[PDB]
Amino acid sequence: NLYFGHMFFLNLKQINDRFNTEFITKFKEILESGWYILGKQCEKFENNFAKYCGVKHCIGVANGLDALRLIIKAYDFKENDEIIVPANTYIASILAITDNKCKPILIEPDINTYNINPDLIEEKITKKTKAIMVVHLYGQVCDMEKIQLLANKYNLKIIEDCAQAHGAIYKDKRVGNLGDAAGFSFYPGKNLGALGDAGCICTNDDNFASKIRALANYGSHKKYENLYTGLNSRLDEIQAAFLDIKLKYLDEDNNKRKNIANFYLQNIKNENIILPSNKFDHVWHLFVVKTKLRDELQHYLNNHDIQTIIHYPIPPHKQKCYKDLNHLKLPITENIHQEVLSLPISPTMKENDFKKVADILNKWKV
Amino acid sequence: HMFFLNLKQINDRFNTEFITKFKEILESGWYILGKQCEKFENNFAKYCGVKHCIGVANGLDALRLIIKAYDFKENDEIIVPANTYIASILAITDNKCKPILIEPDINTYNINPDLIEEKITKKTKAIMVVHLYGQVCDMEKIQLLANKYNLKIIEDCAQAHGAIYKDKRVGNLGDAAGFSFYPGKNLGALGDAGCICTNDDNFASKIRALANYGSHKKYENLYTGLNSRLDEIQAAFLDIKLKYLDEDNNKRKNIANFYLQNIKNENIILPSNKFDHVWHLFVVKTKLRDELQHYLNNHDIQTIIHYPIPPHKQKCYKDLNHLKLPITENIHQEVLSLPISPTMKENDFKKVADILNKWKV
Ligand SMILES: Cc1ncc(COP(=O)(O)O)c(/C=N/[C@@H]2[C@@H](O)[C@@H](OP(=O)(O)OP(=O)(O)OC[C@H]3O[C@@H](n4cc(C)c(=O)[nH]c4=O)C[C@@H]3O)O[C@H](C)[C@H]2O)c1O
Ligand SMILES: Cc1ncc(COP(=O)(O)O)c(/C=N/[C@@H]2[C@@H](O)[C@@H](OP(=O)(O)OP(=O)(O)OC[C@H]3O[C@@H](n4cc(C)c(=O)[nH]c4=O)C[C@@H]3O)O[C@H](C)[C@H]2O)c1O
Ligand SMILES: [Cl-]
Ligand code: NA
Repeated sequence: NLYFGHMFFLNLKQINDRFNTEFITKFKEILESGWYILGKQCEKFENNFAKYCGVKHCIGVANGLDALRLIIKAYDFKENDEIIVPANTYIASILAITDNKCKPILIEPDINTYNINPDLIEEKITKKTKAIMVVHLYGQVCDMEKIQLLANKYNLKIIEDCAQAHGAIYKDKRVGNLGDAAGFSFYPGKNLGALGDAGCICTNDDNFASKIRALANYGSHKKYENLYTGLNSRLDEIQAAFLDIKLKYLDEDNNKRKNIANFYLQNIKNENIILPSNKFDHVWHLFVVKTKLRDELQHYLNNHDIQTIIHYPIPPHKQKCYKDLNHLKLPITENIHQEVLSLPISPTMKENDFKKVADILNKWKV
Repeated sequence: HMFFLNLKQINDRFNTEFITKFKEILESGWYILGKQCEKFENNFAKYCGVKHCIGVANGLDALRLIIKAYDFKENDEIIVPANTYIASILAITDNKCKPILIEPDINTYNINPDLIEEKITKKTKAIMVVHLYGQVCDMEKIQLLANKYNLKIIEDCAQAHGAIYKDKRVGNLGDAAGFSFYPGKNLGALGDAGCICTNDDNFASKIRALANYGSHKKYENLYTGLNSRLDEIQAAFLDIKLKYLDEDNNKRKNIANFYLQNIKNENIILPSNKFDHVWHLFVVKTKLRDELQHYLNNHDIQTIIHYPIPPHKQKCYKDLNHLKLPITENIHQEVLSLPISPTMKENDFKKVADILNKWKV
């Protein structure tokens, strides 16, 4: 104990320490190969992640923002084409739209799911709408049925932002296989997290998959040639290998998260706290509580040596980078942003720690 | 087979240190924007003689972010060499700027500075200089024009790590500079990697934000940015290798000298080094280029072309395909690169020179 009592929001050392021997073995394998980019590890991980999601194709890319940006670029929509998207998602969802010179059309979530309210989408469809981007926020899959029907009615693409929901299931399909194309983040904090920036795109469409590979490789499908004006967005061999190791435990890990979320849901009882009771399958990337006393709560937990993070306190429309959206009246989204706080959760989290989080919350008088 | 660029041989020198640092990073529990990135950035900045180094995700991203940060208007013009790698041009068009393509000097393979001014217009906002194949571009006139015309100078340093011009390094010859650390570059990562260098405090801070979703501070986005970061692991691997970069570049100098002193074949035009050349690519030029590549291949010598189709002739740039750039076009029809690397063995480079001398067409 001679190397150098605070409960960290997400202890990645502890999550990853289980795999250190394997990571090192695979690193040395890569060194032996002399190949660090677009190699056998990327191919292997792609194949395995496609199988996991139930899709035909997976393309490793540099991060989850790029994965969304690439999808939208591949569709080659006109300037100011409209993409419907939840108002309360992480900003990178919206950045991917505006970077492609599309107009985001911000929809309120359901207060009881934190995910886009499907019943509010149709009224905002216009002749410029080209896609709906669903986000499975915090880990909970969106109620996809009406959204799929609407996409079909209006000949819209469905783009899934799966950054927070790796392996969740709606009816008979995995997230990643509920629309036309899907972006994932494997940022280290995610349920399946790399040791660096990393992402993917999933799809069943052969042409789309091919076009994405070229677009993510300078626009080059063949050495020396550039069919498209592309970008550089690749998944390193090293990261692909690390992800493949962890992917073998991802269902087991997510079910362990479910066990801890269900402990919180059943054991936390405080009139000042609204618990995130799930309406659909939830893999609990984030365990988000809601209170009118949010900053007080975070200070209270900190005083009791529990670290928390807010996801999120400023919604995209109120950010300085989007002053042209600051006017929008989105009171549900705004309320959420004032009131949410995330509690520590992870698949390797200690019983004494989750028991403390619950007990400390129960004791909170505000 | 003799490989064009044997990266296993180059990187095997550092395996024990790479493994140590990887394990240190595991011990840290921090993989993004941590101590390794800071350390490498600080050392690379010192290496280039600049105030600020921002690790980013790759070379293309480096150039894209520099241009994004300047907030140019759609169709603003950026003067750039026509014969550079296509990613220099992709950075420009990604920002909805217009690449104004200038012929190189056949004696440097770099932008001909005497051909820049005639192409400057009210829309010109920048010159992108590229230090192609390892050789620094002649900046004197470029600096004068930038001053006269209120242009930014952006350096694409992806092929010329460490090259020197007068009292300065590439990276410190303009307003801001992009670097690739793709594994094949003179300083190569074990993955995709890049940086931006600059002396301007405000610009540097803006670039940091822009490469981090546009966020300077947790929770807040000042700008509509990208996610373009240099991983801790890659920063570590680069910082190990950086200590040997000048030495590695001198090793390439030695091989290039051997080629220059020993290849004697009337069918082959050899490269010169008017200004400092770190010899990322050793580029020969012949009317029988495909023939030569095939011949070398029959002799178990792998080569690559840099490059056979110029940016303006690419299908992605249809609207440029009509542009008449005969110097650039002729170069693309005639160049081939010979194997060169800091670790390349004597017997291997002697064979390349000998087989080239035997090419009797
Ligand atoms: C819906 C949606 N769409 C697109 C995206 C874009 O994907 P991306 O481009 O891959 O980021 C996201 C990203 N989403 C996340 C976003 O939710 C937010 O996550 P966060 O929990 O606030 O992030 P964090 O604080 O950096 O890390 C969480 C915890 O993990 C610990 N940690 C972290 C790191 C990096 C480490 O090395 N060591 C650690 O111990 C520290 C913290 O306790 O910001 C991230 C940078 C984004 O990737 C998204 O949610
Ligand atoms: C002027 C300028 N500006 C911007 C850029 C953009 O930088 P980037 O976004 O960081 O790529 C470049 C990149 N420029 C290079 C470009 O010159 C070209 O380089 P190349 O020599 O044709 O590339 P390569 O064939 O992939 O590798 C060279 C040799 O190295 C071996 N190798 C390679 C890898 C990756 C490996 O893992 N193991 C190996 O053994 C195989 C080959 O024999 O293509 C690259 C993808 C670009 O990064 C440029 O030159
Ligand atoms: Cl022969
Ligand atoms: Na990367």
